[PDB]
Parts: sequence; structure tokens; C-alpha cells
Amino acid sequence: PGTIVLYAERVQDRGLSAVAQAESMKFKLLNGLAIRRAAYGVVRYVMESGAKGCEVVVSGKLRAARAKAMKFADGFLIHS
Amino acid sequence: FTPVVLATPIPEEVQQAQTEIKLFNKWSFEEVEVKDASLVDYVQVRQPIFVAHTAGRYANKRFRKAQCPIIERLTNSLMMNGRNNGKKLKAVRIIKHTLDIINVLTDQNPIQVVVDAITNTGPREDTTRVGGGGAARRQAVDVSPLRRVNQAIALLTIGAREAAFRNIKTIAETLAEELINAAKGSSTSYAIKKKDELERVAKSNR
Amino acid sequence: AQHAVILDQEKYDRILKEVPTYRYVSVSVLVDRLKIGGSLARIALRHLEKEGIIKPISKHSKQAIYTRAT
Amino acid sequence: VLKISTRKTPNGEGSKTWETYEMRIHKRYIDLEAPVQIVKRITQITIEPGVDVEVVVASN
Amino acid sequence: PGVSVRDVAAQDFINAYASFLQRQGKLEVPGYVDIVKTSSGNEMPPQDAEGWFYKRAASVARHIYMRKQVGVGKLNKLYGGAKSRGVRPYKHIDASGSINRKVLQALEKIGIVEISPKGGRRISENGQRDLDRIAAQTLEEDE
Amino acid sequence: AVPSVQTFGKKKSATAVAHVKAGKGLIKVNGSPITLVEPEILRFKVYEPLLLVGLDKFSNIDIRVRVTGGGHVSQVYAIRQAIAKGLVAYHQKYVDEQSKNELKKAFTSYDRTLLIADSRRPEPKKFGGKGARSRFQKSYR
Amino acid sequence: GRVRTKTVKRASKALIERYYPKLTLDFQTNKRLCDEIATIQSKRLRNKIAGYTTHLMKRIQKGPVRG
Amino acid sequence: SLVVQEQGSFQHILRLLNTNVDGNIKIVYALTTIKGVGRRYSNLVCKKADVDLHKRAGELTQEELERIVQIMQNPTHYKIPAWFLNRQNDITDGKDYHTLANNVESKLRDDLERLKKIRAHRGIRHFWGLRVRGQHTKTTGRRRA
Amino acid sequence: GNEGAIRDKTAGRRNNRSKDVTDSATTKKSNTRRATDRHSRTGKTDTKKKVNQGW
Amino acid sequence: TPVTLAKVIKVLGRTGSRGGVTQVRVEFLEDTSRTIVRNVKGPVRENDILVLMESEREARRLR
RNA sequence: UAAUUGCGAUAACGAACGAGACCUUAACCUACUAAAUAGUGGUGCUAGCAUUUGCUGGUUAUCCACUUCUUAGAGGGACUAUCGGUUUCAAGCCGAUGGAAGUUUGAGGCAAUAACAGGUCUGUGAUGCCCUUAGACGUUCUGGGCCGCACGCGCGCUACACUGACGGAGCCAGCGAGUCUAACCUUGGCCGAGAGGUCUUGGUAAUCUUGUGAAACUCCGUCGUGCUGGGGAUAGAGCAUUGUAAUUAUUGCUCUUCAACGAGGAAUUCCUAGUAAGCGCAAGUCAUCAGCUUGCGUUGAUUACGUCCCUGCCCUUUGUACACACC
Ligand SMILES: [Mg+2]
Ligand SMILES: [Mg+2]
Ligand SMILES: [Mg+2]
Ligand SMILES: [Mg+2]
Ligand SMILES: [Mg+2]
Ligand SMILES: [Mg+2]
Ligand SMILES: [Mg+2]
Ligand SMILES: [Mg+2]
Ligand SMILES: [Mg+2]
Ligand SMILES: [Mg+2]
Ligand SMILES: [Mg+2]
Ligand SMILES: [Mg+2]
Ligand SMILES: [Mg+2]
Ligand SMILES: [Mg+2]
Ligand SMILES: [Mg+2]
Ligand SMILES: [Mg+2]
Ligand SMILES: [Mg+2]
Ligand SMILES: [Mg+2]
Ligand SMILES: [Mg+2]
Ligand SMILES: [Mg+2]
Ligand SMILES: [Mg+2]
Ligand SMILES: [Mg+2]
Ligand SMILES: [Mg+2]
Ligand SMILES: [Mg+2]
Ligand SMILES: [Mg+2]
Ligand SMILES: [Mg+2]
Ligand SMILES: [Mg+2]
Ligand SMILES: [Mg+2]
Ligand SMILES: [Mg+2]
Ligand SMILES: [Mg+2]
Ligand SMILES: [Mg+2]
Ligand SMILES: [Mg+2]
Ligand SMILES: [Mg+2]
Repeated sequence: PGTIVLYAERVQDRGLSAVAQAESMKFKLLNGLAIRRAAYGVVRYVMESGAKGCEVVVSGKLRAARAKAMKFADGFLIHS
Repeated sequence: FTPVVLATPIPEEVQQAQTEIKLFNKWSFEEVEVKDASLVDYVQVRQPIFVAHTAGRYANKRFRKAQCPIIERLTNSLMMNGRNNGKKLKAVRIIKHTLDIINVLTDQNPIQVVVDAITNTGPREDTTRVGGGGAARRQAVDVSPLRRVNQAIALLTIGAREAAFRNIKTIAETLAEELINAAKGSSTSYAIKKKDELERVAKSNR
Repeated sequence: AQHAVILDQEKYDRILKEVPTYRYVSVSVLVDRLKIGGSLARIALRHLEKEGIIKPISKHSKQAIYTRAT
Repeated sequence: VLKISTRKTPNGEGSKTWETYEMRIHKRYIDLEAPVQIVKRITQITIEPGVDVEVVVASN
Repeated sequence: PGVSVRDVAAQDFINAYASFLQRQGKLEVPGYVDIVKTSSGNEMPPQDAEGWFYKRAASVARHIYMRKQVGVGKLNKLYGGAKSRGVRPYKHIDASGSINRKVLQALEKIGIVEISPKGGRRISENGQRDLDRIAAQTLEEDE
Repeated sequence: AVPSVQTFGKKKSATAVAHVKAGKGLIKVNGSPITLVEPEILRFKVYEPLLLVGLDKFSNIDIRVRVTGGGHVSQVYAIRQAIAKGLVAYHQKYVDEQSKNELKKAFTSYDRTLLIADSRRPEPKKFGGKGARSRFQKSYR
Repeated sequence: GRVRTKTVKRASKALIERYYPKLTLDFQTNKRLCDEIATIQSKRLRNKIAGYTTHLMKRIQKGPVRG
Repeated sequence: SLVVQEQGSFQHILRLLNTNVDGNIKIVYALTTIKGVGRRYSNLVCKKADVDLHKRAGELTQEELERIVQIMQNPTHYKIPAWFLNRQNDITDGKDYHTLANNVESKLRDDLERLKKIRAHRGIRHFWGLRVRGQHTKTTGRRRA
Repeated sequence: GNEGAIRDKTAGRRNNRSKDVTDSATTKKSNTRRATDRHSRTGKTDTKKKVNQGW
Repeated sequence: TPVTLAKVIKVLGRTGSRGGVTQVRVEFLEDTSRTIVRNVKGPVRENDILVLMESEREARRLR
């Protein structure tokens, strides 16, 4: 007891936070949104938080039996 | 030769031949000449060497292989057939012995004899499997000097090894037998045979 | 089995009167002269050097080498 | 250097590709002759996340 | 001039010392010699038959002269080589600790080596003495 | 303190250090004369520098060398390199330049790397073969 | 195969364009120049650049070069 | 060693332990063509017999051969260790034998029979002409019987 | 039991050795199905409305 | 027997389906001022010396 | 060009993802900052041999100084540099010299867009739906089984010996890893033919195991071409180790038994320099078991430095009634 201590700490803009933006999609879809609305919104907001670029992939299955994926990018990224 | 010595001392013949002439295990590099025009440039001899071992970078360029001292090329080609791959100390010693042996028979710088069996075994012309349509004839070709040296060494050591296999005669002895029979070409050597035949067919198909 | 494992007195004398002209003598040469296998032929190598003919010009296991006396 | 060398696949199919991770461990020591005051001062501070600082004593 | 053994090549030395320890007659030869192998990693026993314990004695001694201290383990590891596990790959294997340990105890009783602190067996000063001596002797045959 | 340099030699992973000081002419390796050495066939390889440059040369100097690493041939090349490098390092601080450069000349000329270290080294094996380039074996079906 | 990527050749172009006096068929100094005079992030890439701009100079000296 | 001589002395081929033994082989190995005398056994027996192993089967006195046999079939008496022996701890009288020659065949018979007679898996396995030391039998030995 | 197993002829090696070997021993892979891999069996199909609602 | 020596003066290129053959113009030695084109079998450079086994006859293509 | 890498041609100009850059590791720093957990020289304490100085050791501190070697921070270094050939005198390519280094410096890490009904629901307390749910398809306990053997296929290990086996003797690596609320890495001493046993011991580690004295290899012997002393399958008897348990034999040792295999048809794999091949080691797995893997160093070649003949693949042009796209 007392040899361990927790503090919270707001994060300087969730906008450049992969983890935050993923959790945000999770919530958008889970909260019964649209697909492109959710994604394009996350993206437009990440961009708006002044990012160099960003990309959101949704893979799996929506409403139709067969699985599909979708890339939603804007701005600029490097890959290698 | 003027001897000299210091603390830990250096043996007689050692001092002697060392500082004077720059010769082999202990054989002359001076004299020793390539009795076939061409082949010179592709048989080394001078710069002279003590033993045929060298951390040689003779591969990284197309032709520099040529520049490697001949005797060491021979010993190199000794150290194959799987079991023996690597094992240059083995090979080198086999050569020292071989040269002693060859020397015993008929004198000559034995390195000169080697030089001769090498000159005397490269095929002046050969053949390749040209198409010409399914039933492939054979177009006579005149073969490079480099290929001639290469193939000479290959042949000599192969025949020497194949001979030596499964009998009491030891590698150096049969290598010296092939070398000798070949140096002044005598159709009792596997090498000379194979050259003569390559050129027989190469004539036969021009 | 096919022979050369003993000494048959005639063989000994044979060894003494046959070993000149042998510019090369070794384990192998002695066998090749239709006699002594590499056991007792090694002994022959040690014992022609007892005194005479063979002049030691090389050294070791596997390879030995000698020349006619002078 | 701690290597861990694993198949990439979670199963078995595919050409057998191998992959290898490392954690690099860097260690250092500085020996210092001082009194209690300066050691305690200097070592309560200089604190740093990720750096494991250990202070011993003695000559045995 | 002055002398050590380091001034004398392995073989002719160790054979010089073999022939010596032999001659001498003082030694200790366990008795299981001749009926024994030298390592589980071996096929046949030694060919020197009468002797070879002198050969290893010499070898061991010179090995210990040429360094601080050495134990039975290090010698087993040294004197050991490849064992054919027949049809399954070769692996190095240690040699017998009896042969060695007994050899040490022998040379020690003969005062040519001594239980060292630190661990193991250090060459004796009288070992230094006698070894440098026959070393010298071996260069003296060569004169 | 007498005049003295240190040098080294390197083939594969073997490394051979030379201490080359003013002496009455010893040439020892680890702790034995340079006459022992064995490898043996290769023995001349280590004599090689001395004879290339005249046996005298070592009379104002004591030479000692110690090799660790590599293996048998590996160590021979390292020690010889260390010795020739040594001799030259010594003529560079104590004798005059022209002498040193005459020695670099006779080594560098004939050579076997004596002054310069061979850069060849192990290449790492990569999964899918017992070697670096060697790939395993396939049957198709 | 030793052929220089765009970024390298592009940079030689621009540099020679705007700093031809200073620069001089010597890599060694053109190098140092590049340090003092432009901002690169790897030694390697900077060298590559200098060496090529050095080449380009070295051949401008004997008649013009397109681009 | 030495250039030797002798006369009619040595007779090629000689017969011990109900078998035959070639002359002109290095004796230690001659003894081997008998059943139950691996190279080691032979070596130690010869050393115990006080014989010059440098000899062929060739030479050797009759006497010498006699001693050789005596020791071969009474190892424990002429101080041979017993861990050196192919049949220690019988399984009935519990003595230690080094079973030799035409008798090792019998002893194999005996043991295999004991296993079969007692119905033990090893026995059944033998009777079936299969491998008994537990090796996989899918792939190996198909040339077989 | 074990008495059974040794006493049972129609057992052991000789007996097998003397029997012919079946041909399905020396068979081949089988394969069964592959040029149907792209051809869906479900017989179901999706539909542009459901897909457009989803995606 | 009549040997004929020729010096490689120009390397033309590789022929043969496999492509291990090399076409070369050679100036023979015992009397220059005359050139012939032969086909090699080994690796070849400018100034090597071929032993034309037969002195007059020359090729071109190779499949 | 390794590269949509560039030059050049040019209704295009100028750019971005990817390649490149970047990062890691291997190479070079008598320049920098240092070190009893790395080492060198001097000095003391001291052994041996010569004796005329000398030569070779002992001594985790008896002190002094150093940083060449070792360690790892910071820098520096290379840019295919200089010169010359060749090329549309372009990007480039080649040779020579210099150089630690000039094959993308060697080797890796990262790696766009798109595709596949590739494999994985048996890695997951990731998961839809179906099934099952107390005579369980939950779970645990005892015992067996995945190892079963006429035989087809793949990866492998060991061999056919004399560039060798055996036996003395010489004797040299690099990458690793190790015990707290525990029994891990183990030196040394004894006992034991061996395997192993036993008493102590150092180490939570650049400190101890450990210079991991590894194996191929080197040297002096034995054997002598004989299925031989090559080879060591199969099998018998005995001894020990892990484990609650060893039978269908975990593994280790000793004696004995001594097979096929005399270089392997049609076919077919892999490979360009410290590479190939030979050789061992450490790590993973692990109570015990490596003939496997992943890395590591040791010994260290022959042959190309080319092409499109075989095969495979990308690219143009071309045809299409295909577009769920030749399944
Ligand atoms: Mg990029
Ligand atoms: Mg060893
Ligand atoms: Mg050994
Ligand atoms: Mg490797
Ligand atoms: Mg037997
Ligand atoms: Mg590419
Ligand atoms: Mg004095
Ligand atoms: Mg004095
Ligand atoms: Mg430093
Ligand atoms: Mg150069
Ligand atoms: Mg790099
Ligand atoms: Mg899964
Ligand atoms: Mg489920
Ligand atoms: Mg799992
Ligand atoms: Mg998960
Ligand atoms: Mg279930
Ligand atoms: Mg299974
Ligand atoms: Mg299969
Ligand atoms: Mg596989
Ligand atoms: Mg050996
Ligand atoms: Mg006991
Ligand atoms: Mg403790
Ligand atoms: Mg180490
Ligand atoms: Mg046979
Ligand atoms: Mg054997
Ligand atoms: Mg069991
Ligand atoms: Mg079973
Ligand atoms: Mg046999
Ligand atoms: Mg073969
Ligand atoms: Mg198991
Ligand atoms: Mg393991
Ligand atoms: Mg496995
Ligand atoms: Mg049409």
C-alpha cells in the first residue's frame, strides 16, 4: 500500500492519436452510425487536428454476408 | 651467403635459401619456361613463392584468376570430392611430396614438369552442342587459352584421383605419375587421352 | 590373403639384389614389386636404411621416398 | 542483445519464414568517492524513466 | 644460453620425457592400464600398451607447466575428441577422469606438480627444474 | 624505457599483437621461438617477412607476438601481418623515412597483405538453408 | 548498378544553378560546401549529392550541359 | 621393427575353439573370427597371455595359443574385470560368463526362448520377426526377411 | 491375451510378406474439388440494397 | 603437323543458343596482314592467343 | 539502373506514395571522454633457468602512470574519390591508383496500390451462426493411444575409407544463458573403467561457470588395401542418470553381436567470396530426450561476372461476345 501511485492526464489533442481515433471509430459504428460517415468524419477530424496525413481501413462484414474492406485516406503518408 | 644471428636463431638452409634466391618448398623458379606460346600469361611462374598457400582474392574479378600462381592452382584443384573440400593443408603437403617424387624421376625442376603437363593437356579445339534443329550436330570450336589451362588442371588432378582411388599407390605418387606421363605426352595418362579425344571429335565434326 | 605377409628367405635376398635401379622406393613401390605388404614393407624401409642403399629424401606418414645409394 | 526467433505464421502453412526480435540492453558504471549528503542529493534527483539506477557501497 | 621447454617443439619434447619417465622406473601405473580405454569416446585402447601412461604423464606435465593451474575436468575436456555415435552425428566427448586424476596423483607423488590454491594443480618448482632440464637435453641431441 | 612500438595483425577473427622494442634480436610467438609455429607447412609464411627484407634488420630489435582468436591458418596470417606491420611501425618512429618506405616497398611489392588487413568475413546464414547462399531442398510434389 | 536517383541529380542541378562560383571539380571541398550551404539529413545522401554535383561541374568546364 | 626370418616354423591356417583362424593376419584380429571375441576382448586376452601382438597369427608357439584359449574361457580367474564380459549375472546361476564360439549361438537361442516361453512382449515380438527395441516400423527395413 | 497373440498364426511377418499389396497404397493425392473454388455453392447471392446499406 | 597461331584483336559477342560461345577476329602471328573470325569455347579478352587447329575455314552464326 | 533508378526524346510542366533516403549490424580511427566488473608498461613481494645485463612465470590492490589492444558514448570517414578508357561524349559502364572500405560497401529491418473464397475458429476471456450442455462434446482421475507395420513419398543423419580410421601428443573461436522467496549456470577436493557419485564453492554476472583449452585441423606413431583396423544397422547381457512412473526398451556408460553400403538409373535441390563445402558450439524446445530449427564462429576452394536454350515471371502490341472477369 502506497508504494504504487496512479495519476490521470489529459492528452495534448486526441487528433494525432491512432489509439484514440480507432477507439472513436469503434464507438461511431457501435453507436450505430453510417460507415462512410464515421470513417470520413474521423479522417476529416484527424486532418483538421493538423496531421500530415491519415488512413482508415475497415475490414470485415457489414449487412451483406460476403466480407469487404475499404481504405479511407487523406493527406500524405510514407510507408517504408 | 653471409650468416647472421641474434637471440632466437634461424636454421642454416633456412637463412641460406631464404635471403638468397626466392625459391619454392626448395625448387627453382628461375629457368622454368612455358614450352607453348600463348599459355604464357595463363601459366604464372614468377612471382616466386615459398609454399602454395595464400589468402588470395583471385575470384572477385573476371580474369585475375589467371594471376594466381600455377602450382597453387594445382593444389587448389586437389582439394575436392566432398570429403576433402577445404583441407588445403592436406593438399599443399600432397604437392610438396608430389614435387619431391617427380624430381626423383628424370630430374627437371619438377615445377617445370608440372608446367609441361599443363601446357600439354589443354584442348586446342573442341565442340559444343549447337542446335541446328532437335537432332543437334556438333560445331567445332577453337577453345580459349584460359579454358585450356583450367581444363588441363581439372583433367590432370581428376585422372590422378580416380587412379589413386582404391589402391595402395598414394595420391602424390599417382598425381606425379599423371604429371610425368603427361609432361611429355604419352597416351598412358588419363589427361592426354582425354585431350587427344576431345580434339579427335572436334576434327571429326568440322 | 593374396600374399606378401612373411619374409621367405629367398624374398629377403630378393630385396637386397632388387633395390638398385629403384630411383623411387616407398611403401607403394615395395608392394608393386610383387611382394611385401605395407606392414613388413615398412620394416624393409627401416632396414635398408639399417645401412645402405636407400637415401632418405622425404619424411613421413603415408609418404616416404628414397633413391639409389652413392 | 536478447534475440527471440519465431515463425511469423500463427499456424503452419506457407514457406517457412522466420523472424527475429531484439531488446538491446545497455549497462554502465560510474565509481564515486563522496560523503552521504552528496550521494543522497545526487541520486534522489537525476531520476529518469527507463534508466535503472543502482547505488551500492563498500569494497567487497 | 639458458632454457625452458617453450624452446622445444611439442613432440620430440614429450617423447623425450616419455622415454625418461619410462627409464626412471619411479612412476605409479594404477594397474588397470592396458585393460582400459582413455575415453568412452574411443574404440580401441592405446597402441603403446606398456607405456602411454608415461606419454600422458609427460603431456599432462608439460601442459601444466605452460600455465597457472589446471584440474581433472579441463584435462578430460582436453584429452577428449569425437566419438562416432555410429550412424548419428559426431559430438565431442570428454575423456576419462580416472586416467588423468591418477596421472596427477602420480606426478605429484614424484613431486613434479602440486595441489594449487586457486584450484587444480600447479607445476612444481622441482617440476620446473626437471622439465627445463630434459628440454635442454632434447636440444642437446639436436646439436 | 627503450624504443618500442606495438602493432597487430588480423585474418578472419584472429588477432595477433606485436611488441617491437629495441633488443638483441629475439622473435618469439606467444611464448615460443618463431621457429616452432607448426601449422609447419605454413611455417615459411611467417618467416616470409624476414626473408623478403633481409634477416639482419631484426638485430637492433626484440620481437614478441601473441595471437588469440580465429583458428590455425587464421592465426598464421595474423601473426605474420603483425610482424611486418611491426617492423615498419618501428622504422617510422626511430629509423628514417626512406628506410621504412623501402621496407613497405619490398612487402607491398611481393605481398600477401602483410601491411593491410583482408576484409573478407563471415556472411550470415538466412532461414531456409544450412548456409548463407545455400537454400534447403525442394521436391515440388 | 550505380545510377543516381532523382533527388540526388535534382539537387546537383539546383546547386550548380545557384552556387556555381564556389564549387570546383574537387569533391572534398564541394562536400563541405554542401554542408555550409544546404540542409541534408544523412552524411551518405549529402556525399552522393556533392560527388555528383562535382561530376556535373567537372564536365560543364568543357562545354555546357542541358538542364 | 626388424627384418625377420624363421623357417618352416609357422603353419598358415590354424584351428581353435572349433573354428578356423587364418595365419598371415596380425593375430589379435585372427582371434576375432571366433564368435564372441570383439577386437577389445582379443586385445586384452592377448596382453594377459603375454604375447607379442606385433606377431602374426602366423608365428606364435603352440603353448602360446594354449594359454590364449585358457584365458579366453576363464577370464574372471586371470583377472579380467567382468564388466568386460558379454554375459554377466546369468539369470539362473548368476555367475559371469564370457560365452564363446559355437556356444554364443546357443545362448542367443536360450534367451529368446526364455522370452517366448514366458509370453513376454519382447518374446512375441521376436517370434513375429519384427523389431523389438521399439523403433518405428512404418518406414524402415522393407528389404527385410 | 499374450498366449493368444503368439499362438495365433495368421500373425507375424512372414504372413504379411506373403500377401499382395493393395493398389490404394501406391495411390495419388486425391484432390477432390478445386476448379469449383471460385464457384460459390451457397446458392444465396447478396443484393445491391443490402450491400449499399452496409457499405 | 601444322599449328597456326592467331592473336585476338576484336571481341565480337556471344553466339550459341545457350550463349557461351564468343565470336572473335584474330590476326594470325606468323604473317599478319590477314584476319579470320573464329568461335571460342572459353572466356576471352583482347590479345589472347588461339591455336587454330586448321588454318583456313571460318564460321558465323550458332544456334 | 537492382529500381517509373536516371539520361534523353517530348503537349507537356512540376510534384507526392512506393524504390531511394531512413534504421540496425559488420568493417576503419596511436584523434575525444574514461575504466579493480577490460587490459598494457614500471615498480615493489617472489619462483625457475642462466648467470654479464638476461629469459619465463607467480602475486583482483603493495603503489605509479597509461588507453595500443577490450568496452560504448560523442564525433570523423566514402561522395563509386583521382586519373584514364567507353558511351548519343548524357545518365552511366569499365580499368588503374589511392583507400578500413568502391558488387545498393557486405548483410539485414522497414516497405505503397491491388489481389487469393491461400492458411489459421486447435494462440487468445477475438468473434457470428450452428451444434452440445449432466448417460456432457463441460472437467477431472486411472490406463492405453498419437511410436502401431506387406509397402509408396519428402526433409534429414552416418557411410562406403589411405586428402583415411585408430592411438598418443599439439592446441585455437564466436553468438548465448544462468537460482527468490529458489534449487538455475557450476569451478575446485575426493571416490569411480565409464556413465556418474559426494563434499564444498563462485555467480542475480564484462566480476563466477568461462580463455566455455569446441570440432574439423596440426604433429609422431599403429594399420596397409583385405567388406580391412572402412562402416556401425540389428541384437544380448550388466551398470547409472531424469522422473510419481522408463514395459512398447527417455537419455548416459561397458562388454559383446559386425548388417547393408565397393560412389549410387530415370530424375532433382542449392550455390558466386570469408561465399560454397567441411567443422563444431550456444540459444529455442527442455524434468528427462536433437539426427530439428535459429544464430555463431573455425578451416576455406574450383567456376561464371555471361546469356535467353530450358523453366518461371513481369512488360508492350493484339483479340475478346469475358467484367462474379477463362474456376
Ligand atoms: Mg519515401
Ligand atoms: Mg580438444
Ligand atoms: Mg587430442
Ligand atoms: Mg557459418
Ligand atoms: Mg569378434
Ligand atoms: Mg526492386
Ligand atoms: Mg649487467
Ligand atoms: Mg642482472
Ligand atoms: Mg582505444
Ligand atoms: Mg587497390
Ligand atoms: Mg550499412
Ligand atoms: Mg485465429
Ligand atoms: Mg467456436
Ligand atoms: Mg498458443
Ligand atoms: Mg487478440
Ligand atoms: Mg467438446
Ligand atoms: Mg505425430
Ligand atoms: Mg510425401
Ligand atoms: Mg521443409
Ligand atoms: Mg586424430
Ligand atoms: Mg568400480
Ligand atoms: Mg551461493
Ligand atoms: Mg571468448
Ligand atoms: Mg568390401
Ligand atoms: Mg570403426
Ligand atoms: Mg517404455
Ligand atoms: Mg506402441
Ligand atoms: Mg569389420
Ligand atoms: Mg558420388
Ligand atoms: Mg520425449
Ligand atoms: Mg540443446
Ligand atoms: Mg521441430
Ligand atoms: Mg475482331
